Amino acid sequence: LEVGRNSPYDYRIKSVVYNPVNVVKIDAVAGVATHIVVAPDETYITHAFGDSESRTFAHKMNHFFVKPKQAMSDTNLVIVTDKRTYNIVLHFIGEETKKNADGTVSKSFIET
Amino acid sequence: LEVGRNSPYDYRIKSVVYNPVNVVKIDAVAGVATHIVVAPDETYITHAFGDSESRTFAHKMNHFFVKPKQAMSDTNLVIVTDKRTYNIVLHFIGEETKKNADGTVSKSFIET
Amino acid sequence: LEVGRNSPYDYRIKSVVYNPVNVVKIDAVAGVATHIVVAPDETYITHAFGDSESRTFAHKMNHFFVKPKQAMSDTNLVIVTDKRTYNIVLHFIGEETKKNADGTVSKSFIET
Amino acid sequence: LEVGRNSPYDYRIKSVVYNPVNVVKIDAVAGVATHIVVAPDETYITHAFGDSESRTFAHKMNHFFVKPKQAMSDTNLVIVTDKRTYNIVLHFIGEETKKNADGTVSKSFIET
Amino acid sequence: LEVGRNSPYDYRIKSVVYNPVNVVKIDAVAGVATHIVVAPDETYITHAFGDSESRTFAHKMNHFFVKPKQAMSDTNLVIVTDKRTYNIVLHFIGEETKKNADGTVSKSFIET
Amino acid sequence: LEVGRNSPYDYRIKSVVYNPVNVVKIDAVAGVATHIVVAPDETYITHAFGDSESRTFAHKMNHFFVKPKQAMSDTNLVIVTDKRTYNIVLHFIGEETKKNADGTVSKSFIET
Amino acid sequence: LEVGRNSPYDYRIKSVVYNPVNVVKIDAVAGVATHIVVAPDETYITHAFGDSESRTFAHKMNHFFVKPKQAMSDTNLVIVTDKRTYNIVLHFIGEETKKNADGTVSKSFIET
Amino acid sequence: LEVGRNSPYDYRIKSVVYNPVNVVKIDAVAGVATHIVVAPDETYITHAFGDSESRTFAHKMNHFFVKPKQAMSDTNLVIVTDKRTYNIVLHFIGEETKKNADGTVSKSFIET
Amino acid sequence: LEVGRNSPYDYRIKSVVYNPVNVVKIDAVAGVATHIVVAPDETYITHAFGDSESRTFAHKMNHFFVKPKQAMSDTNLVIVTDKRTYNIVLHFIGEETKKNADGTVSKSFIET
Amino acid sequence: LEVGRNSPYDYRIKSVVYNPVNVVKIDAVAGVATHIVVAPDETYITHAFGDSESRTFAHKMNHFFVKPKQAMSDTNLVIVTDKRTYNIVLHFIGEETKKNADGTVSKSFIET
Amino acid sequence: LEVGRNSPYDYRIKSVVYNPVNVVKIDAVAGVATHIVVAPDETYITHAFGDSESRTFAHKMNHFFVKPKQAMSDTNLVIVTDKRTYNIVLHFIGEETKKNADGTVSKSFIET
Amino acid sequence: LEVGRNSPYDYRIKSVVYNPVNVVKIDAVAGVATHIVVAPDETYITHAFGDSESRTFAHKMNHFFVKPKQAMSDTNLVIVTDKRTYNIVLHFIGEETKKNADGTVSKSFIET
Amino acid sequence: LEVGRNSPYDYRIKSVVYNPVNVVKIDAVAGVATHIVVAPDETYITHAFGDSESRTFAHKMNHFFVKPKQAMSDTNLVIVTDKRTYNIVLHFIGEETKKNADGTVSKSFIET
Amino acid sequence: LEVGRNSPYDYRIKSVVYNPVNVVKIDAVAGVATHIVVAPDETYITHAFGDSESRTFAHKMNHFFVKPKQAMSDTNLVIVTDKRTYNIVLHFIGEETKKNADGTVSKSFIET
Repeated sequence: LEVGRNSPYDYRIKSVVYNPVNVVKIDAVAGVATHIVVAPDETYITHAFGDSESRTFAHKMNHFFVKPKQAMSDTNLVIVTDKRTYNIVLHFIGEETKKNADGTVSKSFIET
Repeated sequence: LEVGRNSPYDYRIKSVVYNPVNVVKIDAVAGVATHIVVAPDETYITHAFGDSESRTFAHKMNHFFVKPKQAMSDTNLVIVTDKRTYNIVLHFIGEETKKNADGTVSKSFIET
Repeated sequence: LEVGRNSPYDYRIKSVVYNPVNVVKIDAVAGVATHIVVAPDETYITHAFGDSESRTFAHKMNHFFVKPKQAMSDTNLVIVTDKRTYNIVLHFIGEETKKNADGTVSKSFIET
Repeated sequence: LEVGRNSPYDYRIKSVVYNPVNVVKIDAVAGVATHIVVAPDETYITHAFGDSESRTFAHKMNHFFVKPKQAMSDTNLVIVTDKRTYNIVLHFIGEETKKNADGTVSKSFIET
Repeated sequence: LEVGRNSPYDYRIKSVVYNPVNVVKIDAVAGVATHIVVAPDETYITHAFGDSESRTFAHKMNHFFVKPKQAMSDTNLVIVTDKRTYNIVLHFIGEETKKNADGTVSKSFIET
Repeated sequence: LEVGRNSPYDYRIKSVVYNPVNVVKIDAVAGVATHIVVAPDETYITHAFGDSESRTFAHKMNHFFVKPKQAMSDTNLVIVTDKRTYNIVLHFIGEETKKNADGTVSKSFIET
Repeated sequence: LEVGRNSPYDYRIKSVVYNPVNVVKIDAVAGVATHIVVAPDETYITHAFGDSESRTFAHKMNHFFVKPKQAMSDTNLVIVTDKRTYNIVLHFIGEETKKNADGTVSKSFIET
Repeated sequence: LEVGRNSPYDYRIKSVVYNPVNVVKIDAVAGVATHIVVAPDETYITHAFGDSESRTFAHKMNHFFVKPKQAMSDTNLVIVTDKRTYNIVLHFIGEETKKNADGTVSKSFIET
Repeated sequence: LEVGRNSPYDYRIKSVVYNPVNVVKIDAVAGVATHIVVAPDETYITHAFGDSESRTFAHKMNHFFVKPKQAMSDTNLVIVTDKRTYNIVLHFIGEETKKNADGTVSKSFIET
Repeated sequence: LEVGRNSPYDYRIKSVVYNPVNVVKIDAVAGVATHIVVAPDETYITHAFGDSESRTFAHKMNHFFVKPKQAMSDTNLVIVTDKRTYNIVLHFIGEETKKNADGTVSKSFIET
Repeated sequence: LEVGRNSPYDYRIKSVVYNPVNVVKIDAVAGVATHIVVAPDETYITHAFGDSESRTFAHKMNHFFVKPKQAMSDTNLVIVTDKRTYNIVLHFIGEETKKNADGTVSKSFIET
Repeated sequence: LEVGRNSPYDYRIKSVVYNPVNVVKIDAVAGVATHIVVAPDETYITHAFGDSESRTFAHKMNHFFVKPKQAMSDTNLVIVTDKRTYNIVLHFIGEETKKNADGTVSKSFIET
Repeated sequence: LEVGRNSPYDYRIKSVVYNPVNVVKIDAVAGVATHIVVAPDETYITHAFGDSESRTFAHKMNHFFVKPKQAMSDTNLVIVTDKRTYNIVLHFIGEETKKNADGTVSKSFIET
Repeated sequence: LEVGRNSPYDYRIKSVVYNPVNVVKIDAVAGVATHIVVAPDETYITHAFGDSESRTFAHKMNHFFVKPKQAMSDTNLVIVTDKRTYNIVLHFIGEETKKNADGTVSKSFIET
């Protein structure tokens, strides 16, 4: 939506539709105060993800993973957010009867 | 009715009758704060559907599905709302003794 | 009575007697905020019928049915209200000991 | 009494005695807010009868019946009130120990 | 007493003694708001009798009966009050131990 | 005493002694608001007697009886009060142990 | 004492001693509001006697008895008070242990 | 003491000693509001004696007895008080253990 | 002490010592409001003695005894107080364990 | 101490030491409001002794004993206080465990 | 300490050290309001000792003993305080576990 | 982040990304009021670590270890913070289901 | 510390270190309001010791012991405080687990 | 830190690092209001140590030990604080699971 999403959505909206640049599909298991993830390069300001406070640590490339695992369920929360370029593919299917996490996303993210 | 329906109906009204352009038949299992769906191209503003927060994700065409499934019942909530052109056919028959969902709709939707 | 009946009757009155044009016999199982049905062509404003929120959906002719079924009983609530011309024949006999629904009506309705 | 009786009697009074024109014998099982029945031709304003809200529906002649049946008892509540001319014959004998309904009336009614 | 007796007596008084014209012997089982019966020809105003609200209905002559029967007991409440001339003979003997109804009356009544 | 005795005595007094004209011996079983009986010819105002509201009804002569019977006991309450001349003889002996009713009276009464 | 004794004594006093004229010996069973008996000829005002409201009724002479009997005991309460001349002899001996009634009196009484 | 003793003593005092004229020995069983007995000839004012309200009644001489008997005990309460001359001899011995009544008196009493 | 002792002592004091004239030894069983006994000749004012209200009655001489006996015990309370001259000898020994009454007195008493 | 000791000591003090004249040894069982005993010749003012109100009565000499006996114990309370000269010897030994009464005194006492 | 010690110590202090004149060793079982003992010759003011109110009585010499015995224990409380010269030797050993009374004193005491 | 981090993070943020100089990875089991560790050379101000108050004590080099061990679990909390140069490698894996401590850090730290 | 220590320490302090003159080691079992012991020669003001109020009594030399024994334990509380010169050696070891009394002191004390 | 540490730390801080002069390592089992130990030479002001109030007493050298033993555990609390020079070596290992006392210190301390 805006630069910094800064939003609990509350849930999905009038996603300001775009070309894939500014807006990214931040969604996947989320909630844990993520203003926006991706953009801007200025302070989102920052997010926790996975409704946890774990996140991956090794560096993939320049841009490099993070991956809170939420529950025991499949919780491949990635946010390769370095602030270089940026590729991540989320999916989600936890407690099968959930608040539909099923659909999965991918994020592109140029800052440039 | 108006541009943005913006309404809980409360229930069906003096649907401002038309040619099929502006007003669409948004109805089907609904409730989950859908102002209007379809029109306008300006902010409806947006809807949840299916009284859920699931919705389809793949892209059909340009205009492309979304489909919250409400209950376990037959809940083919489609809103192919892209904002290109637009075709969707809803029907509804859940808990057979319901608040008559039986009758089913179709939506046309040119923005043009 | 008036243009828009706009009334819970409360019950039948000094029905402003007429030729069959303006006033129609709206009666049959009713209650669910029907201001007036039929006339005017301007906003009645609108009615629910059948003390439900079901109503028929196919289009008969131009003017075309609607038919909330109230209970399980015989509840042929028709209001073919299109706003073309208009023919409907109601009858009523539900829970035999009711608040006499027995007598049945017919509605004419020219707007012209 | 007056033009529009407009009265719960409370019960029978100094019935303004007449020739049978203006005043009619409205009595029989009554109560259900009947101002006056018969006269005037202007708004009585209107009555329910039979302490019910049933009334006959077919048209006898121009002037034509109405007949709420009160209880299961003999309740031939007629009010052939069209506002043409007007003939009706009431009688009453319900729960034999009642508030004497026994005596029965007849109504004439010219408006002319 | 006065023109319109207009009185619950409270009970018998200084009955303004007369020739039988104005004052009549209204007494017999009474109570049910009878102002005066008989005279005047102007509004008594009116009476119920018999402590009931029954009264006879056929027309005897011009002046013609009315006869609430009070209880099951002998309750020949007559008031032939037409406002022509006027003859009635009351008697009373109900629950033998009563508030002495035993003595019985007769009413004359010229208005002329 | 006075013209109209108008008194509950309270009980017997300084009966203004007389010749038998004005004052009469009203006494016998009494109480039931008898102002005075007999005199004056103007409004006593009136009495009930016998502590009842029965009284005799036939006409003896011009002046003519009345006779409330109080209890079952010997209760020959007479008041032949017409307002012609006037003769009555009371006696009293009810519940033998009473408030001495034993002594009995006679009333003369000229108005003239 | 005074003209009208007018007194509950309270009990016997400084009986204003006399010749037997004015003051009389009113005493005997008394109490029942006797102001004075005997004198004056003007309003005592009056007495009940015998603590009852019985009193003798026949006429002895001009001056003539009265005799409330108080209890069952010997209660020869006489007051021959006519207001002519006057002779009476009281005595008293009731419930033998009483408030000494034993002593008995006689009354003279000239008014002259 | 004074003219009218007028006193409950409270009990015996500084009896104003005398020659036997004015002051008399009133004592004996007393209490029942005796101001003074004997003197003066003017209003004592009066006494009851014997703590009763009995007193003797026959006339002895001019001056003549009175004799309330108090209890069952020896209670020769005399007060021959006429207001002529005057002789009485009291004694007292009731409930032997009493408030010493034993000592007995005599009264002289000239008024002269 | 003073003329009229007028005192409850409270108990024995600085008895104003004397020659035996004014002050006397009043003591012996006492208490019952004796101001002073003996002197003065003016009002002591007076005493009861013996804590009773008995006292002797015969006359001894001019001056003459009085003798309340207090209890059953030896209670020779004498006060020969006439107001002539005066001789009395008290002693006391009642309930042997008492408030020492043992010691006994004698009273002289000239007024002269 | 002072002239009139006038003191509850409270207990023994700075007895103003002397020659044996003014101050005397009043002590022995005491308490019962003895201001001072002995001196002065003016009002001590007076004492009770022995915590009693007994005291000796015979006269020894001019100056002469008094002797309240306190308890049953040895209680030779003497105070030969006449106000002549004066000799007394007290001792004390009552309830052997007492508030030491053991020590005994003697009193001299010239007033002169 | 001061002239009159006048003190509950509270307990031993900065005893103003001396030559043995002014200050004396008052101590031994004490407490019972002893201001100072010994000095001054002016009012200490006075002491009780021994926490009692016994004290010796015979006269030793001019200066002469006093000796309250406190308890049953060894309680040779001497204070030979005459106010001549003065010798006394106290010791103390009562309830062996006491508030150390063990140490014993001697008092000198010149006033001179 | 800032010079002195001075922060409870609250948890990881928009870590002001850097070259490894200023910001260090302070993280590992922490909480116990660590403002910042490492930088600045000015007052962080200081930290506790390990959520304890233990820390290593020997000196490694100039810059030299500290190592609170938190729980029993693997708690190699090092902070070689001397303020020379600085090398430390943390890791963490305590209660395996923890608040992910798993990922481990390393700190560089030039002050220069 | 100061001249007069005047202190509950509260416990040992910055003992103003000295040569052994002014400050002395007062310590040993203490508490019982000892301002200072030893110095000054002016009012300490004074001490109790031993948390008792016993103290030795004989005189050693000029300067001479005092020795409250506190408990049953070894409680050689000496304070040879005369105010001449002064030697005392305390030690302490009472209830072996105490508030360490173990260490023992010695006091020097010149006033000079 | 400062001259007088004067601090409960609260716990270890930004120990103002030094050469070993001013700041000393006061630590070891402590708590018992130690402002600073060692420096300054001016009033720390003073400390208790060992969370006790024991401390060593003999003099080692000029500068000389003190050693509260805290618990039963190894509690070699030394503070050789004389204020000469100064050497002490603390260690600590009490209740093995403690608030890490394990690490041990040494103190240097020149005042010079």
